[PDB]
Amino acid sequence: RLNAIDFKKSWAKGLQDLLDAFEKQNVPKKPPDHSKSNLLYQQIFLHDKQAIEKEE
Amino acid sequence: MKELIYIEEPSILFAHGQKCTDPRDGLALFGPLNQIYGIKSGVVGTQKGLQIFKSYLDKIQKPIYNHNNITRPMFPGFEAVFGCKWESQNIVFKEITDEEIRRYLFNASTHKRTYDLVTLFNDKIITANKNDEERVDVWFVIVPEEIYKYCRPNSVLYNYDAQFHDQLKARLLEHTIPTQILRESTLAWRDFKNTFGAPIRDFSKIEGHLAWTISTAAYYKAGGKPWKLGDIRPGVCYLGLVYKKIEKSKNPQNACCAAQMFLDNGDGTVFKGEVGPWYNPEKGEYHLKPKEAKALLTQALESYKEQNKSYPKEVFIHARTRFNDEEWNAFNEVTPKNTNLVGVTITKSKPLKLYKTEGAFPIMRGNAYIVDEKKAFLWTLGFVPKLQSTLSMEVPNPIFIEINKGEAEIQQVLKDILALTKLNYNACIYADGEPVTLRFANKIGEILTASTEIKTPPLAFKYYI
RNA sequence: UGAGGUAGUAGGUUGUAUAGU
Repeated sequence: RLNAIDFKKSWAKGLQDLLDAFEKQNVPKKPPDHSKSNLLYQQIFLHDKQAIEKEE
Repeated sequence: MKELIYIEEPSILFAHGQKCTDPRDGLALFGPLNQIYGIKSGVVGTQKGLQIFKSYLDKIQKPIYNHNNITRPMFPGFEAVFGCKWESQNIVFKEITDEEIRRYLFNASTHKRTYDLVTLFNDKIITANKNDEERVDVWFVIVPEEIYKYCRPNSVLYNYDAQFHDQLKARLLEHTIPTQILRESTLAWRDFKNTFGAPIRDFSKIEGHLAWTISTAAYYKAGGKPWKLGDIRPGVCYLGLVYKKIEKSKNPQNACCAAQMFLDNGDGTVFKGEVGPWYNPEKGEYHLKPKEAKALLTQALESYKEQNKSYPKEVFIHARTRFNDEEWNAFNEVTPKNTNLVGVTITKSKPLKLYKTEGAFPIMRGNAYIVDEKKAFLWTLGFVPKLQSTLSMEVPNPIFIEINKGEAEIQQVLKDILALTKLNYNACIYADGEPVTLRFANKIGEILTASTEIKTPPLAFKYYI
């Protein structure tokens, strides 16, 4: 019944796709006060892992 | 009117059988394939060198970050990225007195100053490795500012090179001792002050990148493989030939060709070439006499047999200049009939700057250009979307590959080169301009052609960079 | 790490001091 999250051929893209799940979003556990710069630097500032396509 | 065919970035294999493009980010994610249990660091220098090395390693214990880490990624700490431990304790030190330094320095001749310093360092390493009951796997000597700035050949106030680390490594080849050279300015930019005040080796915003480079070099020299290559067809050997010129005074130095061999593993099973007085530099086109050609080919073949227990079905040969036909005639007389010979020449001096018609970033790395079926232009330099910045300055310049003889698919050699150019070990970078077998070619030629006393060097790679 | 700077050679031009029939 439930959706299968891919983790087979890779783990980083599977981890970010897991992060894309609702109620498990990019916000860390509804952060009350602090300890947010390190995780945003680690993950949301490191969003780029693949390429893109365009004609130039 | 003509297209620029792109080649995908080959992913390097990491821990748990997984792959990622960037070595820094994925290495922070997964880690090394085979962990070591830790190594002992032997620092050779002064008390100032002791305290600055201990302070720097304690600094790199804790996680440190660069200015923006899309380009220069994070350093989470040595234990947090490699697994093997590193602490200021159990570190062996060898005393380098100022009295020997001053007595050597007061001599006017700079060349014999280099001679006596390398003799002192080699003798102290020998007397540290031949009688000490402890064990050191990696050595980290420290050179201060005054020694580096006074040992320059042209600083104005014969069988050895003027520079230090080349002949230190060359004389340390025979005893199979791995070591690393660290400038004082490299790890002590905090107190290294010029006339203005700024650090000369301004590593402030990239102390994470410095820690990345140093830690990767240390883990390479430790014995654990940092990364391997993703896709390799069975039965191919990347024989990147060196033709570093040798200038040992007035004797016939001629050609001192060497090679690095890639068969199934990232490390290069390097076999030394001959001192080799043949092919007078009037004919300095850097060809090969047939007998040394079959010697080198047989060396590579039996290396493949001893490391893979089979015959290589294909041979890659890399060089900078072109190839003749008699050397390939001598080559093919010893090859098995099912083999294939490919000789690819790599050049850089060809001027070709593909300017960007409009935008804010130049041509990326990996966009190749095909001229013929045997020669092509490959862009191993420039922008990459993962790092989100270029690796070059102004406009990058591509490499020009050329299959001299032997039939092959140009896409196959293009992908092989693009896979080869992402294994830089001494510098922890995503990619470089030249391929790794050619980037390390200058280093291995300089080391193997600095001391003539070496006959059969250690063919592992850890004693060179 | 990429663009400038010096020595001089890829491969065919014509000046030295001999010798083929």
